[PDB]
Amino acid sequence: SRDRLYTWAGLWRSPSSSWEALRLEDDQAESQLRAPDERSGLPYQLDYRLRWDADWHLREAVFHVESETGVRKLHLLADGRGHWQDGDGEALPAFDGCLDIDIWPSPFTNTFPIRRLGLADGQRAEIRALYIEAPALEPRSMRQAYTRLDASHYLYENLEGSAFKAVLLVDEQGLVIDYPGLFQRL
Amino acid sequence: DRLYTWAGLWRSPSSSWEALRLEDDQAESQLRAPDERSGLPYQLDYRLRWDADWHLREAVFHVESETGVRKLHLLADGRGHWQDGDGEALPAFDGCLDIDIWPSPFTNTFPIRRLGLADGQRAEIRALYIEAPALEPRSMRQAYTRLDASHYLYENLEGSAFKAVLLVDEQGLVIDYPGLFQRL
Repeated sequence: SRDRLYTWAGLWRSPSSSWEALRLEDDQAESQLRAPDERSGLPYQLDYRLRWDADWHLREAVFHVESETGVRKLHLLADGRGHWQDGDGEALPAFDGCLDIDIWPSPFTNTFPIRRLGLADGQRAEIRALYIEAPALEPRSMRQAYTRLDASHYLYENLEGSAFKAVLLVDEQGLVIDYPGLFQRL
Repeated sequence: DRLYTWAGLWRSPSSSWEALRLEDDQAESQLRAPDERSGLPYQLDYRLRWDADWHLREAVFHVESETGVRKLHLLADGRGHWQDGDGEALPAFDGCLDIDIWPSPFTNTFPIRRLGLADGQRAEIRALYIEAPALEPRSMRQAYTRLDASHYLYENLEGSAFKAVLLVDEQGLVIDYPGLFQRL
């Protein structure tokens, strides 16, 4: 009654991408990510917080996305041993075996397998990642591989059929500097 | 606590999304859009307040982008005399009665509601044009023509010759800005 909402979408288009600002503590991160919906062409903002254990196993994830379609939330709990549940404590068996989350579009999440696995040069690991693509935030299990090439370079590969592969340049804490052609640290 | 910022290198076509809350004498809006040079997103929050004649009296802007936070606070007397939030006079904007914000069709409402044009009637205005994300205002010559109650011809008078026909609702709020904005 006090006010009335009016919403406008632009019809003009310009090329655009993501911008993410993250704050990192020892056992948790909080981030604000802004990016275009790649189907609709309209912007969204994703706010999220991740919390992990001493061994860099994910224990909690909270997401809040705002877009033209409305506000969507997601709350996930993980036991650090591959068992997931929602914020209501309902088990999510479809994610069994996932130890790490991978959020698109964010190169933050590549840090988890790096820090968790502690790979040596030349060592390869195949993982089951819980892949969550903004803005829809509908998680699904995804097979991935990481190979340590040297201290600052990791070979990332999709294992589900795309054959996508990339070499990540990371810093001494395992944070991505360059995700070549996809993300740059500012 | 360590701060980390990443820019995307991938590109996808994008545009503005604006959600505005309107009251009798003021509006507060949240506008998200891409920077048209950098490819990176920004968010503009703004609030406008006007008198009963639809003359702008105050405007406050807050933009967040990869370049940082930028703020702008304008005061107008409704008679074409402007000041910043600290009271310092802004002679460069002398004679402006209306603000025009890009990218927003909201601000087309001001001349429509203020001018009281008859059907077929054209008026030139001096608009204070404020383009996000930089928010560096400048006076600009524009013209409005009432075609009928629900259609106004907009003209840029600075030399582009850009013209548009705006479809508006019963309160002068833009429904269609053809090829630029659509009401959802």
